[PDB]
Amino acid sequence: GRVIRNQRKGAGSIFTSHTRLRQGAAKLRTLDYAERHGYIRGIVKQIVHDSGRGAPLAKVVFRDPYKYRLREEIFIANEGVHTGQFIYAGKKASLNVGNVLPLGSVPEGTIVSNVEEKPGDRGALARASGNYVIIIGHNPDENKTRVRLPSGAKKVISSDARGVIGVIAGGGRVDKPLLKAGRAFHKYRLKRNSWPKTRGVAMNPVDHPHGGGNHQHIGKASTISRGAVSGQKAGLIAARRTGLL
Amino acid sequence: RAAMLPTNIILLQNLVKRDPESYQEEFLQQYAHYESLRDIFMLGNGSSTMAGTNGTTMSTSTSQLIELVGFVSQVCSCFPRETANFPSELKQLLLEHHKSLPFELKEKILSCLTMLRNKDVITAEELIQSLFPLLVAYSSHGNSLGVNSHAKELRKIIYTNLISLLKSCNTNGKNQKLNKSTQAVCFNLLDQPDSQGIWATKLTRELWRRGIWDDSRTVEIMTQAALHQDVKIVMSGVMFFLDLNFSAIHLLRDPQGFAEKLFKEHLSGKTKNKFDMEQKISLMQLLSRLIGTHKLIVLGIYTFFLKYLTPKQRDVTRIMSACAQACHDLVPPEVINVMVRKIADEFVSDGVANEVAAAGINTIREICSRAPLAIDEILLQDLVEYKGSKAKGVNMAAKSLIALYRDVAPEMLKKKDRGKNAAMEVQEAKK
RNA sequence: GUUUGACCUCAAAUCAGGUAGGAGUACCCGCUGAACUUAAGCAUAUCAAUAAGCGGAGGAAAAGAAACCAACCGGGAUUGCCUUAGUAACGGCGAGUGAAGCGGCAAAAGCUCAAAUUUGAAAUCUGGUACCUUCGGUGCCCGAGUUGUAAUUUGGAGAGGG
RNA sequence: AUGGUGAACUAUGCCUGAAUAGGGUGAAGCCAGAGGAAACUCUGGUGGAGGCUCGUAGCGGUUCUGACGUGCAAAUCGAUCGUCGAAUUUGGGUAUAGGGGCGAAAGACUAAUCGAACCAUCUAGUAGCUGGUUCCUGCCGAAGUUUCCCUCAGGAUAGCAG
RNA sequence: UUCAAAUGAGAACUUUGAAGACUGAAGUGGGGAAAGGUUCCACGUCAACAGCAGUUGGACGUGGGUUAGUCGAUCCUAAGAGAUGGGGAAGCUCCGUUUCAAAGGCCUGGCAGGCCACCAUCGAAAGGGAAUCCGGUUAAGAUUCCGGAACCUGGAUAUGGAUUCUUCACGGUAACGUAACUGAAUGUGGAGACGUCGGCGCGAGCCCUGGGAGGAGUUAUCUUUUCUUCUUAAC
RNA sequence: GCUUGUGACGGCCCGUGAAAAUCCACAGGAAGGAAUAGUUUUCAUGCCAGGUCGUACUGAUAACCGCAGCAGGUCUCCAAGGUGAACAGCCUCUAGUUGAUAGAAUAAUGUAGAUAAGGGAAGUCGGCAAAAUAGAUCCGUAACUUCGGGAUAAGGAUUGGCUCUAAGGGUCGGCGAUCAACUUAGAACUGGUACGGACAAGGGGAAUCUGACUGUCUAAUUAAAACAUAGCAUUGCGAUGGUCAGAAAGUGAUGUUGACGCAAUGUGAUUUCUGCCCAGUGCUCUGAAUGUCAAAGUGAAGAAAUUCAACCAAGCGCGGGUAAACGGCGGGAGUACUCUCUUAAGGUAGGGAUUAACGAGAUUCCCACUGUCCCUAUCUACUAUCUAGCGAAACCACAGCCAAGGGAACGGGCUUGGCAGAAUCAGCGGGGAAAGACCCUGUUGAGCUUGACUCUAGUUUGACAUUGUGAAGAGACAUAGAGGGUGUAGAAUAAGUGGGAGCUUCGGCGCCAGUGAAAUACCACUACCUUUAUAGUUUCUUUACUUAUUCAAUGAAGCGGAGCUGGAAUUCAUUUUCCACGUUCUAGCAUUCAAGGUCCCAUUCGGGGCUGAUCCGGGUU
RNA sequence: GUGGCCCCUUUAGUCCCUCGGAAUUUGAGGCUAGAGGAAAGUUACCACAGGGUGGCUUGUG
RNA sequence: GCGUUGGAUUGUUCACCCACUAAUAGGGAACGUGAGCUGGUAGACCGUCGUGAGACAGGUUAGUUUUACCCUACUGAU
Repeated sequence: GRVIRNQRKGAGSIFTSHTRLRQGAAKLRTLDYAERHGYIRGIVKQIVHDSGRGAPLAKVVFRDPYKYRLREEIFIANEGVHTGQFIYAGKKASLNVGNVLPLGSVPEGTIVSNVEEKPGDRGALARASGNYVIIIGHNPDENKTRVRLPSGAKKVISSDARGVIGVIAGGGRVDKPLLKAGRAFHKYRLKRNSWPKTRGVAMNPVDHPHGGGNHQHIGKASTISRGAVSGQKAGLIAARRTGLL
Repeated sequence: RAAMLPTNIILLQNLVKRDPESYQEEFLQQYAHYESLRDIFMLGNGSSTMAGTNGTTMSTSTSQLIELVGFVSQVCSCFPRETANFPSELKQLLLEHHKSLPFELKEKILSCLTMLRNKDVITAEELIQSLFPLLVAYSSHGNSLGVNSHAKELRKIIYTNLISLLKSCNTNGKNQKLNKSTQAVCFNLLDQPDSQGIWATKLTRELWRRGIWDDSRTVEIMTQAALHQDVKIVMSGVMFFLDLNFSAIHLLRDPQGFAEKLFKEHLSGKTKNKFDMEQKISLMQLLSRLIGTHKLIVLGIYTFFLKYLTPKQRDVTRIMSACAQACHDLVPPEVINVMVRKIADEFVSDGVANEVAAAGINTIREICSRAPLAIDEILLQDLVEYKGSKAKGVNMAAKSLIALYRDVAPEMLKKKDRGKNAAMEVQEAKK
C-alpha cells in the first residue's frame, strides 16, 4: 500500500507552520528575583494583531535592573487592557487585570490566563481567545493550588506558578459563520496546510483504510484501537463512546 | 467540553478515578440529583383507552438515574463519606416497592449490588437477604401477570447472580458460614408445599454441577424434594439423583428406605395417578438403578412391572431395560420367574414379530446375567431354539444367552450348545 | 604567610619540527549483505558465508614458530601442490552440500616483551646549540623519566651463590 | 534484488515580484421631504458592497457525423462554448524523491515513462509455449489407453525399430 | 501581386525606382528577462542547405566589433541551505545552527587593575540599495566613447566665514527659522518598511485646437486650403 | 479625454497585508578648548583617487525548446486618429513587411461559405446542423421565492438626414459684460424597399430528475449526480501529553502552539424530519477473586546432566458502557412449540407536500425559425485536373477475367466449361488490398483485500544489569502444637471405621433400655476443617535520603542558614510567626568603579581603603 | 481324524555392538524382536506467454 | 411483364395504430461462427450480495480508427 496523509504530516515538508508574519512567540517575563520577592512595572505600548492567531498581543516594555536598558516582552492581551497602562508583575503585585501574580498569592474564585504548568514555563494554559482558568482552592502546606481548565478538567500545580489576571481577548470569534470556502482558505493560509480535507472513503485502498468499494462506505467499525499503529489509526482513536450526546 | 462534562459521565468517572481529591463538587452535583431522583421513585389501541408503549422506550428521569447509579457505585470506594447509606438506599428501593421501578432500573441496581459485593463494600450475608425475597415475589403468579412485567428475566438474573456470589465465596476456601446458611433457606422453601422449592432444587443442581456443594447436607435436600408432593420438584430430585447414576448415592443416609418410601408414596400407595408415563418411567429407572447397585429388596417392584410388560404398551423398551437393572444374585428367583414367564408368554410366543421376540430375549438374558437361576433349563432350551432364526435379531439374541450360560451353568444347556470348553469342563467334573 | 613557590589536570598560539587524508584497488585483510535460479508452489534449504556497498595495506598481503596433530616403536612453526576424498559428516536424510590428521613434495629460520632491587650511585632517551670526516659522531644546555627509561631473563629455559 | 540519478514537465506548500478594457444590478452608512405623541413607516436622492452579473486580454477546453489522419503538430487548426477581481493567472528562488513524494482524490502527477519513475550491475535471470536448426548418396525402418504415481499434469514404463 | 531598368552565363524570387495592398499601437513596430553564443557588421562568395529556384541568405571563406566611480553583479537578508563545537553511526556519513565550548575585543597606568556579551558562511542580475544628464559620433559600440555640464563615496587638508574675554551662536510669544554654530561610552526613536478595491482632487506626457513666421502637396471647379517645423535634460 | 504618478479619504478581512544591511537624529555629558589669541572640516571654496566581471545580436510563423528555418509552446515595458460604451470589430498615420513553389484551364467528388418558390420538422434514434433573436430609449413584466431575487422574464412602440426651440455652467462688474463643453427633452420638414443600414450583437417559454451555490480532476477518448466547500456531528489529548516522523542520536513536525487549540474521522447550504435494540462484531473500562498462564527466580529427586511440582505479569476468558460505531429492526408473560395482549418509527392540528437561485449536467413539450425534408438546383474561393521544377510512404511468396465441382461451408492457381488483342487517362469504392474484439489456458507477473500461512517495524507487560545508603510492615514454606462436627428422632452437636462389655479418683459410669442408616465407657487406626509460635527459609507492599541517572531554564544574579540587625507580633517566660529600607493616581526620567560620610597620603591637576550595599557556605537555579 | 461343505509413536534386550586416550555407572545411537498409526480471496486499472446439408426444409397434433 | 406507399408510437417495437392506394404479397443474395454507414474498457451514483477488496438480479449517465495513390471489377475517355 501507500503511506497516508497523517503519516506524511510528521515529516514536515509542506505541513510546517507559516511563521513569516507572526510578531513573536508570546511568553511571560522570565522568573527573576524581582518577580520572586516583590514586583516590577512595565508599560504596554501597543495592542497588536498576530497572524495565524485570533487573540491579540500586547507589547510590554520593562526596565532591566542589572543593566541600563529596556526589554520588550510579548504578552497575550487580556480583555480590558489599554495602551499607556502599567502592568505590575510579581508576588506583591496588586489584584488587577493584566497584572502577573503567582497563584498562591491570589484568593480562590479569581480568573487568570496564560498560566504556567510549572514555574519558568513562561505560559502554557488559557492562551486562546476567550479562555480562562479558575482557581478553586489552595493548600499552603505542601504548597499546591487547584485550578479548573477550559476543558473542565481540574488540576493541581505549584503555587509559585504564575498567571495573568483576566480573560484572553478575542472572544466570540467562532460564533460568526464563515459562509465561504475562501475565508477558510485565508484562515489556514496563515496557519498551515491542513485544508481542504478529502475523505478517506473517497480514496482507493492504497491511500486509506476506509478507501475502496463500489459504494462509498467503511467496511468496519470506525472505532480504532489505541494500540494500533501508523496506518491503522484512521478515525475515532480510543473512543470511550460514540453517538450524539 | 466543560458545559458538557456534567452530561458525559464516562469521562467524569475516568477523571475522578485519577485525582478523586479533586472532583468533590462534581460528585456532590450528581449525588444531589440522584437523591432528588430516588425521592420521586419512592413515591391500548381501543378508541377509548390511552395508547400503549412498545416496551423499550423509557423516561428521561429513569435514563438519568440508571446512569447515576453506575457512577455512584463505581466511585463510592473513592468517596466513602457521602455514600455510606447508598447501598441501603438501593436495598430499600428494591425490597419495599418491587413494582414502581422499571425493569432497566431494577437490572442496573441488581448489577451494581453485585459489583459492590465483588468489592468488599457489601457483604454476602446482607446481599442474600436482598436477592432471595425477590425470587419468591416474582414467582408469585400475580406479579408475573402484569402487562410488561419482566418477571422471568428478573428471576433469571437473580438466580445467576446468586450463583456468581457463591462461586465467588467458595474460591479460596469454602465459606461454610454462608453455605450452611443458604441451605437452610432451601430447606425452609421445600416446606412451603405450593411450588417454591423449585428455586432450591434448580440451584442445588447447579452448585453440585459446579462442584461447590459436595456435601452430605445437600443430598438430603434433594431427597426431601424427591419425597415431595409437587411434580416439578419430585422430578428435579429424581433427575438430580440420575444426573448410570452419580456419586451422590455414596452420600445417602439410607438408600433402601429411600427406595421403599418412593415406591410406596408415588407409584403404588394411593394410586393418585398424577405422574404421566414419561415421569413414571424416570422414577422406575431411578428405583431399579439404585436397587441393582446397592443390593436392595422390595419385592413389590416385580409385580408392579407386570402390568406394564406388554408389547401393546407405550414405550416398553425403557421399562424392560429397567426391569433387569433391579435383579440380583440375592433375591428369591420365583418373583422373577413370574416376570420371565410373563415376558415369554407375551413377546416370544406364537406369531409375534422379529423385533418383539428379539427385545424379549435380549431383556431376559441381561436379567439372567444378574439372576442366573431365575429361569430353568426347560425354558432356556425353548429360547435357544431360536438360534438359527433367519431374522438376525433373534439369532444375535439367542447366541448371547448361550454364551451367558456357557460360563455359568452349562449343564442346563444341551450337548449341542456346550462349545468345546464347557463340555470338556463338565466331562472332567462329572466323574 | 590574605605572601611566595612546587606538583597535578586542562588549554592557547601563523610557536620549533613532522605527520594523516585523495588516487589506483588485478591480487590481499576485515566488515556488511541480497535476489534471479534449483528444489513442485515453497517457510528451512540452494544460488551464497557470492554480487553490489564500506574501511584498510603491500610488492606481495595474510599466517607463522603450538594452550598443534595424535594414541603410533610417536611426530614437531606457517604457507602452497599431489593425495586423503566427492570420503567421515550435514541436509524437508530430498534437491544438494562437504572438510581434516597421516604420506610424498616445493620452500625452509628463528625469535622478542611483561612478570626479578642497578640501589655502591637512570647506568637510559628526544630536542636545541657549536664543531665534524653529516642516512650520522663528540661536547655543552634545556627537558622526558623512578606512576620505571637501560643492561640482565622468556619456559627450549633461566637466575642467585659457591 | 543491489547501488545510484532526477521537481527544467507536472502535484502541493513557502519566499519575493508582476498582470487583469467597457457596461448591468445597486447592499450597509448618509441627506431631505410627507405621515406620525412616539416606536417608526412611505417617497425622492446620495453612496458604490458582493468568493453578483454581460463581456475583452488572460486562464480553461463544452459541442461539431467539423479540418487533418506518414498531419504544421507523437494531441494541432477552425468555429462554438465556461470563467474573467477572485479558493484568480503567472515568472524566478526554495522544500518534499521511488514502495518514496504530492494529491479540492482521477490510482491522478512525479522530464512524451506510473495500479510503483529512470540508469547500471547481479544477468547469457527463468518458466511455459512458439519459431528456426546449414553437404550428397546407399541400406534398414516405426509408433497412438499397455500398466501406474492425490483427478489435469509434466511424466515413469509395456510393445514397436535400429 | 505587378511594370521598367541595373547586375549577371542565366532573374517569378536579388538591388533601385515606379504602383497596388497588408500588419493597423492587446502591431507583421521599438526594447528587454531566461535560453542561445557571434548568428551582429563588412569584404569576397555558390560545391552542399534554404522540400521550386537563386546572382540572394541566420549558409560557405576571411576579418572587424561589446570601452562604465554613477547601468548591473558584487553587499543585505527572505523562504531555506550548511560547517565548527558536541553527540550518533561498522562505515560511506547523519543530527542540529547557538547548541551542555576556555568560541574575543576595548580602556587606564618577570603586567596590574577594569568594561562589553556573542556567533562561520551561502542564498534574489523582478525584493532593499550612495551617486549622470543632454547633444554628437560607428559599417557594426554606447546613460560606457567625444564635447559640455553635474553628482556620490572615502582621504589628507589651506584659506575665508561662524564662534569666544558672559568660552562651545542668535532670533521668534509660539508653531519654528538661519550658511555655520564641539561632543566619547551607554541608551532610545525614526527612515529602510510594504495589502487590495472604490471614487474625488493635483501634476507630467499624449490627444484636440487658434494667431503668426517657414517648407511641401491639390487646384478640371472650390477651398484666406490639407500636411508638416516652431524643442528645452540631469543638476 | 487616454495612459501614468501622486495626495487626502472611504470600504473589506476568524486574511490586518517581509526581514536585514545601511543612514540620521535625540537623550547623556567622559572630555578638551580663548586672550594678546585660540576653537569649529554637519558653512563655502580648493586638492587626490574610485578596482574585478558583464555590456554586440535575436528574443521568435527562421537566431530558445520541440530530431527541423515544425501553423505548437515560452515572462514583461511603450502604445496615435476616426466610428463606437469600449485596448471589441472596420479603415488610416508613424515604423515594418509585401514572406509561405509558380503558370493554364474551370469536369466530377470534396474543403470553407452563401441563396432558394410553395409547405414548414412530413426528416431523423434525436429539430444534429442551419436559421431566427440580438445594440440603445420608452412602456410593461407572471408563478415561485431562503424576500436578497426570478428579470434583459415575457410581450410591445421606436431608431436616418436636415433646420430649429428650451433647459442644464464658469470669470469679472454695485441684473449685466465676457468666456466655454457635450448631455438630454421637444417640434417641423425631408428621402426611403432598408435607417443598431456594413462590422458588432441574448432565441424565448411550460415542466421533470439531479447536485445547494462560486470552485477542482482523469495533461493525450470519460468535466459529471464524482472531489472540495461552508454548515453539521463524533472522537483523542491538560505537555511526564495526543497524532505523526527518524537506523541512531545531548534527534525531529504540529509548535513563534495550549481546548474559541491541535490532531483524527464521517456527513455535506438553509428549512423540515431525527422514534427503538449493546443479542453479534469492533472500541472502551485506573473493572475484585478464581481459571488459562512465558522467561528469570524457588522447592523435591538423583552422583550429575536432567526430570517433576509449585508460584506465575500483561493479554485472553469473565461482566459493565457506547449505535450522528459497523450491524441491525420489535417487547413481555403463561404451559423450542402453543395460547394470550402491548406495539410510543404515534402525521400536533382537516393548515399535514405544491416548495428558491445557480448549472457547457440527464429528459419531454410549445412559440418563432428555417433547404432537415417533398425535391433538388445554382454561385464563389482552394484543391483535384494539365504543365515546369522537386519528390516520399504503406504494402509486396508469385500474381491478378468469370461460372460450377471437390474442399475446414471456403480458391487467383487444380478438373470441366464461358472466353481471351497491344500500350492507356480520369473517376468509383464491390472484392483482393494487406495489413479486430470476445472465449479459454499457464499451477505466471504484478496491484489490492482478509482471524488464509510464515514473519516483521512499532507498542505493551515481566526478569536481569545500570543500582547506591536506611526503615517499617503483610503473606507463605516447616516444623512443633491445639481443638473441632445441629437434616430428623434420640438425654446431646453422631466425622467415620474396628475391636468390645470397665483402668476404675467416681463405681459417676461402660454392657444390658429406647430412638436411630449408623450408639455412645475404654483404646487404636486415618479423613477433613479451623486456629497457636517463629531456629530458619523466603516473597511481597509502603516509606526516607542523595551522589548515580533523568527533565527544564538562565545574563549560569541574588540560593540555604543565621544571638542575623531593626520593627511589630501573642507570649506565660522566651518564644514562634510575620515584615523587612525601600518601588501602585499620571504613556516622563533613572547609565560613566555612585554621590555622601569616614581613615591615610600629598597640597595635584588628586589617589587608595572601609562604608554606603549585614555575615557565613566545597551546591548556578 | 493334522478343524469347519459352498512411512512416526512406545516398551524390552543373559554375558548383543559402539560412544574412537582408557575404564565403571547414567544417558544416546544402532541391530533385533514386540505392541500401536504450512497456507484463503479479488482485479474492467491491469501486464505477459500461448491457444479457439447423410439432396439438409414445406399443410394437415 | 410492371408496380407493391405516406406517417404516429422508445414509461420500447421479436410490434401494432389510422389513412391514402389498383395494391399497400412473401422471401434470398449477410444473419449455415465473425465483415459498409446509424441507434441499441478506464470515471460516477442508487439497488441486491459480500466481513472486505469487490462482484452483480439490476437500473441511470458520460465516453478518439484514420484506404483505393496498387490489381481486378464498374463507369466514362483516347
